[PDB]
Amino acid sequence: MKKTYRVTLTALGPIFIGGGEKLKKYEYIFDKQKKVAHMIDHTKFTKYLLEKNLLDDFTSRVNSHFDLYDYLVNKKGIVFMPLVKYSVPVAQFMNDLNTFVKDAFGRPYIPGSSLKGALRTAILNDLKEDTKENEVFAHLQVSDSETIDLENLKVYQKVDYSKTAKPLPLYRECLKPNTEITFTVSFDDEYLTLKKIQNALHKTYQHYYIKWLKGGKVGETLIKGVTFALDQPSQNQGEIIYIGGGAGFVSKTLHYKSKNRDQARNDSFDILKQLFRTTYSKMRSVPDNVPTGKHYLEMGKARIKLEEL
Amino acid sequence: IGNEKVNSTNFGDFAEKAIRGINHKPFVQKITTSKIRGILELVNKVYNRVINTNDVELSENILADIAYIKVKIAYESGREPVVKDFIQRTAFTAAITDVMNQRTRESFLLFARYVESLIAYFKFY
Amino acid sequence: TELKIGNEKVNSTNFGDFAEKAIRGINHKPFVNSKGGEQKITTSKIRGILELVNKVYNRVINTNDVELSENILADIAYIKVKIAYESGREPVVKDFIQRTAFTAAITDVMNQRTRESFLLFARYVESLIAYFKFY
Amino acid sequence: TELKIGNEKVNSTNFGDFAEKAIRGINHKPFVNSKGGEQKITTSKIRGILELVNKVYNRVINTNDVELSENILADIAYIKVKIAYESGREPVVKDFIQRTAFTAAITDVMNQRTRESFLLFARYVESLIAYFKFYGGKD
Amino acid sequence: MKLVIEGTIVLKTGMHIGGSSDFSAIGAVASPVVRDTLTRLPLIPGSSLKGKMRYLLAKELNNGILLNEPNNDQDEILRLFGSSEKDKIRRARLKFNDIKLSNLAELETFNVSSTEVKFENTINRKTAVANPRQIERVIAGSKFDFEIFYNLDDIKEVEKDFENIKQGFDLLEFDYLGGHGTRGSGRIAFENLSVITAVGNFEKINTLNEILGA
Amino acid sequence: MKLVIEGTIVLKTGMHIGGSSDFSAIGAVASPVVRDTLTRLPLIPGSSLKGKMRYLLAKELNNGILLNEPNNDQDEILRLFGSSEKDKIRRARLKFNDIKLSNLAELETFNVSSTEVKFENTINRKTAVANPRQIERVIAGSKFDFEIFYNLDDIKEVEKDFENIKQGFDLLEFDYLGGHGTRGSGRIAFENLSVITAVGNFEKINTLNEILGA
Repeated sequence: MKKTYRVTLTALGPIFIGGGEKLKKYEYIFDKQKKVAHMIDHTKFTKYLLEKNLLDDFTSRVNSHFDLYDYLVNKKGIVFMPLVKYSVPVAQFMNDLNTFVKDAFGRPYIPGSSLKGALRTAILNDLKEDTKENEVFAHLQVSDSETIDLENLKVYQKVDYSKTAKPLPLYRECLKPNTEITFTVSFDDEYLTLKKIQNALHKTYQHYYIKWLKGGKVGETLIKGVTFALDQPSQNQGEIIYIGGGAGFVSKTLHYKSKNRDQARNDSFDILKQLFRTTYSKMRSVPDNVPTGKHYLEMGKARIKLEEL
Repeated sequence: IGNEKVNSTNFGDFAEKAIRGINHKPFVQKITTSKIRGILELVNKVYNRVINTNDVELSENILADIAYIKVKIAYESGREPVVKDFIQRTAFTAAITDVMNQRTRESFLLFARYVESLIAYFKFY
Repeated sequence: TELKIGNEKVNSTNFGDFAEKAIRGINHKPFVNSKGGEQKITTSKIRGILELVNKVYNRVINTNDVELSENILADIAYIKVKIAYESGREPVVKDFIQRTAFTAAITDVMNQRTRESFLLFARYVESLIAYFKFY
Repeated sequence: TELKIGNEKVNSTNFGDFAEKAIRGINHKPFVNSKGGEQKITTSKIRGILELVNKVYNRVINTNDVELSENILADIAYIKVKIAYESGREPVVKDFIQRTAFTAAITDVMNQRTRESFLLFARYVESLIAYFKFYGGKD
Repeated sequence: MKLVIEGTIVLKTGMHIGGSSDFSAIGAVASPVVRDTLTRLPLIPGSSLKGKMRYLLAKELNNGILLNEPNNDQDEILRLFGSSEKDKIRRARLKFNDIKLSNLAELETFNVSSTEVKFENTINRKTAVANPRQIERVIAGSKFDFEIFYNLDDIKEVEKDFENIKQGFDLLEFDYLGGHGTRGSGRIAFENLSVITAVGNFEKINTLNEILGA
Repeated sequence: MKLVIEGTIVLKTGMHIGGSSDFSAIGAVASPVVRDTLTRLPLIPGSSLKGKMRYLLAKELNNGILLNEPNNDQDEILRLFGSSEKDKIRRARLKFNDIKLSNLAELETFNVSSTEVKFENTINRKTAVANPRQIERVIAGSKFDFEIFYNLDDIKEVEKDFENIKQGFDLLEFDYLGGHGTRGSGRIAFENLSVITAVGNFEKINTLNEILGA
């Protein structure tokens, strides 16, 4: 009855969440060999382009393509940069950057609904047909995170891997690894306990690793294949939830028991036949890239601590 | 309540006739429902800013955001030809210049309802 | 007070029977999704249609004058375009509006911009709700 | 001046008898609700039906015209669609509107658009509330 | 005599609340916050805080199980929040008011507006199809000054009634106020709880502040 | 001699009041506010204000304990608000009037209509199912110019009468005027309170206009 906790999220891999913003190739982004990406605040830039060469700077900003990330703040006279919001480190190996969820004060935070949906996917490993009218999650109350600092962010570039680590032109400002994120979570003990959470989380992670991830890891292990080695059997303590920073289809879907290869072939047919080109099982996973050398960490995997009150 | 001949009580009819003039006489692959949706997701943030705003005369920051909407729609117009086809065929940038030429609240609300009606009749067809 | 829909001038009195037979038309001859399946319109979307309509009704009942102001006409055409969007989303809602001719009624009320026509049209939509919930 | 209820017409001499007979049709065999138990309609819903017809009754009695106005008939058909709405909400109301044939009487006054028909229907409904409170009530 | 409970409600999360008669747009926020029409200030209804406080107290004063009508509660709730049983109608000692925003000057001193929009969806577990939504919450850090009136009608139960009022406040510190509160919004905290009298001098008025200011 | 008590009732909260006498649509506002039938702009009935002010003075002047009938109040309450006792009856000195919404120009200057719709609901405790209602409140800040005639029968009693009237207005400033008051509606505030003579000149109009304009 009303067991309040303190869920502490420690990001092992990169954590990215939501945002509703798609920052373009030229829109407020500058990266060079000093490896920072300043984001310029929104309306101050155009109200400062009000007071100097208005139509000229509008024409320059539309017709300086295919180059505006550094080109028009270096050969025009916009070399001064006081219009930043914050700096963030980057990761190569080109544009359309996505954005971490912020409040109106601009501090990043994790909404409690994302963690609740992640825990819902963790609990629904058993009873996959847990219906529209569920009664467990009217009592499982999750709350908002602490507004974490602006130095736990670093811009990553995602990579997908079947036979070579193919670069993709998607940039997302994720969280740094080993970032401590403080929540609070409450529920009634008639329907769920913390031990139920722990065995459900462990069941979800072991069913994700076995029979789709490790069975596709024993295949296609090459000189770019092998921090990131196993991370399951060392300590099962400090369990893992995935927060949806592009984790993939397998993390979101959950019809596991007892489908071992039926799951793989149905997933392949469902994803491939309706969207894009058709290949063999398995399709791919999604690590990240950060140089010098790319480290290949999996997105969303984190650590979980529960302490009472 | 001008908004480039678009009266307050006929914005839907203007958008409906404009998009019947879109899907008849098309260009060669068609227009995707994603780029018009990006136009809507650019206009709706300053729609959210203006919809709760008290005073009649708009602020500098609102028109500055509207200007960078012009810069952005010019960016996808210069990048893709079907986009500039949409901006000249459905009188969008004329409406935006009309918004920054009136700078009244109901002008931007009428303009937001017009681009809203554009995407509504794009879903209808 | 008159409201011509498709061929039928509905006046201030026969809205209930016409909404009743319009709902009874969709029953015993329901929509097919083209997939083969078993479909009909939900109650949440039809009551979303009503609470689109009723956002103007409870402001019209402030007004005594039988001439509707142009912002109310803007809101009524805005109801029409949102109904156009929601009919564009799913073919079930589109087939509902095509069968129970909401589009014709909303064109008639935008044609004759008077208080009585909108009150009759709101009564028609409300009776459509009532006979959908009754049947 | 008649009002076809099912097929048994009520005039101004034998409507309260059939209202009491309909109350004893609803009482002594009440509505089983598919949960297992038997329920009867609450007093607030039935007085809502009474004030629903009285919003027209307040505007009918103060007119001498034996032909009903177009605004009055509009509200009578609106009463019909509203009663059809409440009958679709809970079936305990539906069994009441079925056994005390409210929709058939309200169609009959909707057809023969005369003031005496609505006055007879209003006295029928008022007598029906009366026998609801008298016979088998909590008071 | 009549007592006024004046305090401040600081928000620690969003607290989307209420529904409006205003239209939405197609790609925009649906279900905006309930606001005052004149000032265009975001608002906490007196009904919302009263209902949530009554649910939190009635569940707590009945030890956790609360599966009854609000006229089946204990009498030390029913003399606070009223009752409408057929025979023993108890007039409520508490009179809640609509709680408007109070620190818009502070938020425009910190150069932000009074509210945000929050992007959300649900995911299906068959086809991984999404269904986006937007919800308009008030930002965290916005205060809400209120003035709850208390009918001082009996002097023998005012101390334990204000103990009950403080317990209802502190149970509301542990639980959301309204809207999508089970998904991480609506966490509220109370600041500067105090009691003053309407007209006159209540003799036992310092120890009521000792109950609230605790 | 006849005096006219006049002032203004501004609303700090919603103040839903009264009932119609009007049909309601299905998903729409149940229980609309009473409006003056010709203009159909919202109204404060004089009966509701008389009933609440009489309740407050007869409760307060007793000691704070009121369980009697309206004809068993104090001699002061029966002097002002009238009585119908069978033998020694009293004429009501105060004649209340129906009170119309006055500052519609100031509410249309803000481009908002005079009545809003407050979306409320109840939650079942047993089955966790909801039940929404929509009620029509007036908007806050919407003034209500009023005037009340005072039948001046004896000079040696008018000052205590006006002190008690001001006490009733100050009591009414700390409660609601009608409708769902404990849930955050109905809170009023009296300002611009003044007293003028209907015809002729009262000997002491300065000490009476001092009391209400304190």
